[PDB]
Amino acid sequence: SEIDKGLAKFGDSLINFLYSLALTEFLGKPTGDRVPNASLAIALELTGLSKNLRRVDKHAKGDYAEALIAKAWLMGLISEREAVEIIKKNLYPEVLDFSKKKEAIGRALAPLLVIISERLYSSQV
Amino acid sequence: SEIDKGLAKFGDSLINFLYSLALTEFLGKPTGDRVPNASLAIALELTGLSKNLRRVDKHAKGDYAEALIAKAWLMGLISEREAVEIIKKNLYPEVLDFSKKKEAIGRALAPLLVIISERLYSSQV
Repeated sequence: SEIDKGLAKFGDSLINFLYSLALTEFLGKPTGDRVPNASLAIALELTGLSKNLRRVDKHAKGDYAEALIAKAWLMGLISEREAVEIIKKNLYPEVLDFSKKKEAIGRALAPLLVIISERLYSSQV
Repeated sequence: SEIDKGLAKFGDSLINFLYSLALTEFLGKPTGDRVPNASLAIALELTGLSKNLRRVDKHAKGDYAEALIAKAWLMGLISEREAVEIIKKNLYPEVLDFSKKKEAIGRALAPLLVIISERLYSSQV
């Protein structure tokens, strides 16, 4: 596996905070909503990043995305405010729709993963 | 003393992030966890703040504690850094034990609730 369990756990707490802060500003009122695992997987596949995953990790696409986010943040490659703005600019009214929330959140996270993956690669000397 | 669920949900995301940052430094490696509702309720009663609400508002003790943290952070009464330090100073290994984590996490958050509560009164009154 290429997934560090610790990184994924840290990433889970981080992305939920970032998403809830983006949702709070988007709606103009304090709120929160747990990021579904399926939304993270949907984002990883939309960006094409899931094509680099080994078989052993195919059922853990969400954990992979979480660890990616955690790694970028711990290295100082992306700030809280910048992540929030990226998410917010892609949020839609479907965010308040249980029937379409999984897809909607995944769509809003896809651009964040692209930016994060690009910065990690560009950090290498 | 009001218990707005929206504010509680935001607080849940915020406290999970702050707690995961503290746990990460306490363990010396990237990790995370989610604060159980029961731990927040225990913290509230340990501080004795659970005296404010009613006997019927007992099922909302955890949510009330969360909402308080969110209110303080949103108002700018406490920073991420300071909240993380308060938590870490009160973390113990029992936090890693699944059979004792419930009470252990409540013990670590009690001091934070005390400070926040004092700042919410010493300012907003």
